[PDB]
Amino acid sequence: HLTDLASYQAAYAAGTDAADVISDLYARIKEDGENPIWISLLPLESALAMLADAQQRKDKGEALPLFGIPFGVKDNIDVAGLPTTAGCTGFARTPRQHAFVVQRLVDAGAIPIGKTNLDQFATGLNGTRTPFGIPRCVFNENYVSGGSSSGSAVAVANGTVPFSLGTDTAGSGRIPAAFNNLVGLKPTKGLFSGSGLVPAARSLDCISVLAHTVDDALAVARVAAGYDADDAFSRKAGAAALTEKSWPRRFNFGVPAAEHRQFFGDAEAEALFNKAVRKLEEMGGTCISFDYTPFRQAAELLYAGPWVAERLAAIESLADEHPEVLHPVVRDIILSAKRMSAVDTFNGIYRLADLVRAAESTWEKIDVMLLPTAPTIYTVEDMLADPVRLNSNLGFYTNFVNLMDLSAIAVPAGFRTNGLPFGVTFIGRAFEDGAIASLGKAFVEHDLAK
Amino acid sequence: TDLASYQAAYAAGTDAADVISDLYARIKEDGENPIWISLLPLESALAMLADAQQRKDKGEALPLFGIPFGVKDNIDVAGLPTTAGCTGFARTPRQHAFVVQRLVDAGAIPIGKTNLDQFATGLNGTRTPFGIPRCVFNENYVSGGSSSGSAVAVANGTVPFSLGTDTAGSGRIPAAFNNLVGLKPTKGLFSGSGLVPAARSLDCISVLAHTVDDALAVARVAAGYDADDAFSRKAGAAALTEKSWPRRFNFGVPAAEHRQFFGDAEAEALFNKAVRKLEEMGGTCISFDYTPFRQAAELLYAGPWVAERLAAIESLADEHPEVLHPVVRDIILSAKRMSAVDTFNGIYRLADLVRAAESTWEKIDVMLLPTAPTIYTVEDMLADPVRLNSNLGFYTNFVNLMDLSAIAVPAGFRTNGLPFGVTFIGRAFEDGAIASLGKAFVEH
Repeated sequence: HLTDLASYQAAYAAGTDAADVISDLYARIKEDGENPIWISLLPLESALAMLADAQQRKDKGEALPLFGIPFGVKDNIDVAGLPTTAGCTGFARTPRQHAFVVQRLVDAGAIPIGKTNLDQFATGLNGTRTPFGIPRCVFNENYVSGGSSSGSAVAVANGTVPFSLGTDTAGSGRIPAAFNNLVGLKPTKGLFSGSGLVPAARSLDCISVLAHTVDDALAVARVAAGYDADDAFSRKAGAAALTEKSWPRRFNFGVPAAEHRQFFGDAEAEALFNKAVRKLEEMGGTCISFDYTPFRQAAELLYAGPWVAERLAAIESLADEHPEVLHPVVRDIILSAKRMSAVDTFNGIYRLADLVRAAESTWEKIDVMLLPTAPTIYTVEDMLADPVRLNSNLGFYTNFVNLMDLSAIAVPAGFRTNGLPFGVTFIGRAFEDGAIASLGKAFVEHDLAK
Repeated sequence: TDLASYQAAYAAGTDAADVISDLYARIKEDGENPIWISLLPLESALAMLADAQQRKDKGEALPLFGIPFGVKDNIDVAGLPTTAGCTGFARTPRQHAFVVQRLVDAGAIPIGKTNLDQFATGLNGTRTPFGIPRCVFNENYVSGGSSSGSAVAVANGTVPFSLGTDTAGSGRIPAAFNNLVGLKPTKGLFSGSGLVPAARSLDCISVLAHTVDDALAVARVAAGYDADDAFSRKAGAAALTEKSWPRRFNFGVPAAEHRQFFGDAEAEALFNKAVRKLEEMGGTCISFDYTPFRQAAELLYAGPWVAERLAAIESLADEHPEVLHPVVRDIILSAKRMSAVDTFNGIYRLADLVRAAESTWEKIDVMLLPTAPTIYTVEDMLADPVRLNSNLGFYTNFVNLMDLSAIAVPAGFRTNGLPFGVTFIGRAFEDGAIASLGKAFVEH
């Protein structure tokens, strides 16, 4: 059975035939359901055609680092031939071209099998806010998949695909990783192009990577990353930003003061986080305590501040003319921006800038920040019953990252007694993606039998 | 007149206390208004000077010892009210603004507060209830600028420098009209603490002087990181270092077909002289599409950034709109109708324009523009106060939005004696570089 990239690379080297792997994969999805993990699938014939084109180019000696690798794509991102519903039964647009990032992956030989489910318009951190059926934690169907990038995460964790693309604004590229024992690479803003992505908050959005390991996540990120002159929020990076680097024998890492950490009654998660702190200490880290307040306050501006208006801006016309196709919880949130003024926005911007300035005190004393990815997980039923508050709780340690222009990577940090996984997130400054990935990888692999 | 003339006089043995007392006398024997809103009492000034003297006597470093300056009345000076050109804006600060503090620390003495376009909203100087300051080269014409009295007070010989502010072009227009140098520093190079904001994300305290050296001398003292100002940035070392320019360089000028002088033929010809002169200094003139720069400039007042002004004075606009100058009032209160969605769409639009503009920056080392395309009479401006003012902003209003450095320097005179200025524009933190070129332009 095929799991990670290496397992596909080994199979192809041993002579397998990618066309059989893909046909088998499609078959396996058919005997199961499409929903709730998949909103649509690239027809088998188009997939095999895309593969044949890749084959021909490989045969001409072209370099194809992701040859014959199937992947899922969150349905807010364009794939040519498939509608981009973005988890909404009335947004009907079918793009002529691949999104800039998908194009680079297909250029490297990868094959996008289909579009994955999500919280509608990427507004949510749990995965229940969809009309296409509710995706579920792979470790227990009763619990939420997480994330916004819900189906993208499940499709990797259940073994269907070795990677997938998510997006991350508030934490949608990380929450679902944590709940499904995956790696979630959230690149620095502008490292990945936003062309062919239906925006949520355009100034904050990042297409993101979901995989089983950091190497795989990195392998994909290197291909996906790159400057897109047509995307005004695209930035230039280079090999420097996603390069792996060995960490010095001693370093500093920041953790919010133990006494004020927020786990919303989840004692096991608290203890598992403490394990993670120790483990990093044993790898040479000195734990620096800091006051989380300014980070919390900034995180709060995403939904309790004017940035909600970026979502309304992105779908203004649809919210005005056809509010009925919006998921009711998503609707109320997005339409609440109607009451936010230009003055409110700039005061939010001034406030944010003050919080960034306060936060510099912490960054000056650390090389990386370590947070729980999600403080606790919830059941589907509990989330449906309390869909705003419980969702906001999941965003306690995520929602400030893009606002403050940071890099993040979410990695596994073990399991609860009941089998449900728990994840931590390493956070660095802009363009420190490779650095933090390197530490995250060393963390996963200490003390990990090969 | 200039700094050197004070440094020479003090070296030759003149007492600063007599220079200051004489200066105060000269202001009294003439008018306070329309150039000055407030005057630091003579006794407080002399006291501040004595404190400087004591420190100099203990061997202290004081590069601006005994130099008087004016301060635009949107900037805090301890002891004096900060009116911002408003008769009902109460605010008398405990402390000097961060920038003013650094200047006092270097031995300078702020004589008083200068007149302005109310809440720094205007590029001409008529939008005030404290009397209308005038072009020194002809009373019939506008002083310019927003930083109106700060410019007149320097050009009229009263003080060797002054502080202005610049959001749309208020640190440059008045320089151009009064044959002065206007140094607009990169955003965040100077602290914004103790400044009444106009557009907080764009505002820059600015320097007005007779020469680039003087402007630079002041800027070096004023510049610096202020941890309490969330928009303050670290630059230091070179950012204000004066190199000298290579034998050959590229400079950008907007395409002849899109240049805009609003019927002022003499200004057009004087700009052409300025282009030729820079060519003769080794510059290759690169033509570029002004499009995105014009479009970005337009977002300042035709876009959501007007809302930064309303945010800054929201309480006063809500409770006491009557103390606002009527033209300023209508502009600022129009932001009431701008939404959060409008703002982010403006931000997205701006980012596209910045991206288009990179094509030009990639081809040039510096941009050269007319500072002001023309100049107007006070009468004409009063009669058409929105449109004619907007015209003055044609080549200025994009600079802060696009995060640029600028220095406005003289470029000669019209047949009728009215001066004309150009502005050198560079990227963020290229302040020293551009100043160096501007200086070489004024001289060779």
